[PDB]
Amino acid sequence: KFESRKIMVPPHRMTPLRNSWTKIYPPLVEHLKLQVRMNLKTKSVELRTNPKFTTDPGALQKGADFIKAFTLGFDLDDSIALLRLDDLYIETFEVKDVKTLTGDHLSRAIGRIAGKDGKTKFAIENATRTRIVLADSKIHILGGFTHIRMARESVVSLILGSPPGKVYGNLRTVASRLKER
Amino acid sequence: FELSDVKSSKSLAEIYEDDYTALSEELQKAHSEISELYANLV
Amino acid sequence: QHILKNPLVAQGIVDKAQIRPSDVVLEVGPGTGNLTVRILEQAKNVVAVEMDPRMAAELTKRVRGTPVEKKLEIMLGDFMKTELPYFDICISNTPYQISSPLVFKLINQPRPPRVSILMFQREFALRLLARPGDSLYCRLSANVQMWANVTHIMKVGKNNFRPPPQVESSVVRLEIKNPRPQVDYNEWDGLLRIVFVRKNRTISAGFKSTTVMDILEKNYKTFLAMNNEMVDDTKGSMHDVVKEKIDTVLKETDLGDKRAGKCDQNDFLRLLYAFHQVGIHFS
Amino acid sequence: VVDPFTRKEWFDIKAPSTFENRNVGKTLVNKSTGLKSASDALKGRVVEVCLADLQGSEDHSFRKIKLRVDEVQGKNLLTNFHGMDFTTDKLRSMVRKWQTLIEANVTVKTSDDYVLRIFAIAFTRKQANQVKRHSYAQSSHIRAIRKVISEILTKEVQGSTLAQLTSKLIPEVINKEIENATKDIFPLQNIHVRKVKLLKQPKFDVGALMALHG
Amino acid sequence: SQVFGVARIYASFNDTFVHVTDLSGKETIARVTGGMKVKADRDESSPYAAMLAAQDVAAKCKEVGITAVHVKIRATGGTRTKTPGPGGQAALRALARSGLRIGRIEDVTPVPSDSTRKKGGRRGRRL
RNA sequence: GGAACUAAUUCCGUAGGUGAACCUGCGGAAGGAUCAUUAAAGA
RNA sequence: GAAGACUAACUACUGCGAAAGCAUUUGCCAAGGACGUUUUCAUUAAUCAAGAACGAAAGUUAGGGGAUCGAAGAUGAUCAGAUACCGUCGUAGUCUUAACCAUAAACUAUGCCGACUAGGGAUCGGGUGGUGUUUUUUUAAUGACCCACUCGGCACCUUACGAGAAAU
Repeated sequence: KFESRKIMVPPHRMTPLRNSWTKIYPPLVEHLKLQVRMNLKTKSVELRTNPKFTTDPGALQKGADFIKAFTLGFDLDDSIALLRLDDLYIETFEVKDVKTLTGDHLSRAIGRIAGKDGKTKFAIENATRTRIVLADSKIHILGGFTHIRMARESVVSLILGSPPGKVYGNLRTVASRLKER
Repeated sequence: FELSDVKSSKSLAEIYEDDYTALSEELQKAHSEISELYANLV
Repeated sequence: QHILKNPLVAQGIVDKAQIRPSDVVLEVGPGTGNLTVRILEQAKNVVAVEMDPRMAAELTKRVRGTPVEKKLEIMLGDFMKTELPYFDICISNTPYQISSPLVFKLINQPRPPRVSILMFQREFALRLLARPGDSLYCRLSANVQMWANVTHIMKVGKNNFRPPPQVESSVVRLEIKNPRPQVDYNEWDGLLRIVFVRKNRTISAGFKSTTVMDILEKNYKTFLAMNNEMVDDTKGSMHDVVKEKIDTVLKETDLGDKRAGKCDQNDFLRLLYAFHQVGIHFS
Repeated sequence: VVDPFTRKEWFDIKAPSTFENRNVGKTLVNKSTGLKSASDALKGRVVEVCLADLQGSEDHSFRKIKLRVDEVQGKNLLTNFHGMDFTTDKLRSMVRKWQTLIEANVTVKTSDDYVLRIFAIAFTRKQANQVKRHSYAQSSHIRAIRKVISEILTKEVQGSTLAQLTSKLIPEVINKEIENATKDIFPLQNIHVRKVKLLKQPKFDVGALMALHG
Repeated sequence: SQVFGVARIYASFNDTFVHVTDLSGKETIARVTGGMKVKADRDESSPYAAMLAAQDVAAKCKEVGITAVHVKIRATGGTRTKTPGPGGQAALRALARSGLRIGRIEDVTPVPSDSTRKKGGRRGRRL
């Protein structure tokens, strides 16, 4: 009565996760009771569920989601949050999705999301209680659905070339109208 | 209320716990310091 | 809502209106009542049409207790949806966006106002008065122009506002043609609309569009159903037979290679007659 | 007031003789009725099963196979080869940055005159001591690699009857002869068949299909 | 061990499709979506609804003769978003914990060797 | 109508426009505020 | 299954072109720079009024094409606001042939040819040198890689015995 889910691990995010590995697998195997094998040669994490030691069928699915969250370049603490809270989901989109940008136009666009010293990127997460990853052309979001929808609109407003200030306005508008509720 | 650009030390799991769990926890400790100082002044 | 920071300008608009002491003046968009108070002293009645209830209340307050208060009537709401009374002359200072519907409401008003003095944008106003042989010249120009003659009266720089607008502003005068020429408005507009969609592209190019051929055929088939005239069997698509009929009309009248951008009112009247006489209508 | 499930008859699907497990899956039809029957529907269906489910072994996690149904015999419907794919997730991981990708393909015939177009992909690998990260070949390199791959593929397709190519692909001998003739041009890593499709099969021949099944 | 079918989850925004078929695909077995289990238009995609549709689908799934299932999750695709909708992972999470033993799940969103002009124009769409 | 009773971001080129205090499509420019991580053929 | 457009990811402002510009692949056609060069000619050259070749998007003439997006036009509702002023239909157009126009912040917002003045590590192309590495077969030959050098590229770093109002 087993179950086997196998997730590929990206090479760029492979080193940080392997280094924290010792902090990584214990909350799974010990707090959730699960089997976490790791094939270094194939760079693939293997999550197996034992019927005798697994109380919840959903926990095996939850473990795969936690590994993927860290896979997407999120923090270990953020990955831990996915196991703890169900309402937390990840959204990924391509800048080319919202507005076809070439070369430097794309580059600068990314900066408008990050901002000087991350200031533009950090403000959206705090006012939307979320976690964002700015990969290449991919942007990832992590958090509650209602939180992510507001965060996605703010990120899209940036990627459309709207000035950061305007986005701050919309941001404190939304964060106010939601933290109020 | 003004949003803070500086990264929140509390994690997403941690912020939810605070919501899951006087006027304010920081403001009362401001009020408690400042009355201990005033009685020293008097 | 912007205000005229130029107090020595309203006087020129009032002069160009050529007020008689017996006149009923329609003022559309009175704003804070800067022109209204001056109009009231020179005319028999001022019918002021204002959308904003706040501005209407302030306007009542401004004339309150003055000897000319009783000669002001304030009509509240959207002027487009307003049944307008008789008026001898009109002054306008309403938002530019309405200006486009508003002109054709004034032109089609039953008994047209003898004269009107209106504040539009620099581009709109230039279109209203544009003549054939001009790049601006278009449907608006010719639609407005057949019904009445329009004169461009002064240029108004943006700095004469508080706050100032981005585009430059002017004042064009419109006098309704009396009596207006006996041509159906829908028929005149339909022929004019097809040619302009591309002024530079010849008439024969404008009438070779699929949609245009379909329209003109359907209307010719309607005319022939009305008069009991038989249509010979079309070898294939009807639009191909109507193509020959449209091309014969354009060749007969000398219009195949002519363009809307350089055609006058008499040119359009002649072309419309040539299609109508052959049983082809644009309405 | 009907219910579709309580009318159809369950059927059994059997994989080709040259496979680790003959058993594959079950399907729903519609009672063989006078006028429109269960016999006609089963013949044209195909099934995509990952050969790791079909070989057991996991060193085969990618690589998907098309099994088409051709003949049927009472609760027992057989299948033959209909193509091979890769997996989308495996393909995405292989396309790493700062390396040349190389693809080549040929349309070619077999013995039992199926006609097919087979694919092939490979990437330039870094020399295990190399200071420079990009490790990009030289177009002249690329041109030559494809011509040799193209050379090797046409040799395998003509030699293989159809089923033999099947027996040829599974242990991936193709993948290695490539690397062998190649390593004299430029390094290269991965190197797989990647995808093969069928586009012109001969004629039924009920006799040949029975021979594959055991 | 089990009887295998195919799960196949299309999760776009503004709605999430779950529906299981025979392993060949030709003959299906029960569908139901997120638009079906709430009425509000605006709430057609949300995980809450997908969970409800995962529940219904699980019922009929085991009501016929299916006990297990492989899933093929999928976004809109084409010249569209390319990213997984909200209620697709939530539609799989609610389907995973239902007894139906799973096995091997890949992504199948249609991705072009790019082209056909995207919609929206130079200005672009959603804001 | 009468008479009782109760109740109480900026810009360029180009093209077009009838809800044009100007806007919109196509292509450009910046004369517009880069945080974070980054050897994993780490055979 | 059809139609037309496009060439995602790899992608690198690198790499190529006089510039506009050029990104699936293969075939053909002619072209080019750099390098190598104990080859050849021997001043044939530099820069250029006049004159001429090419030239992004839109736009124009005449055919074709007309999937998409979509100036014009017509519409949606217009609520408290507009922090989150768009949505729909869609003509021309967008693509192609033959011809026009003939200008862009056509920008490094910096004539051309040559010659001198200062340091460093990367990289693209070419060539030279090595009892360098790796590929095995029986050593080679190849190839890819490493080190030193040298022409010619696209760039960055640090600075001055230099320049500037200062960024540089």
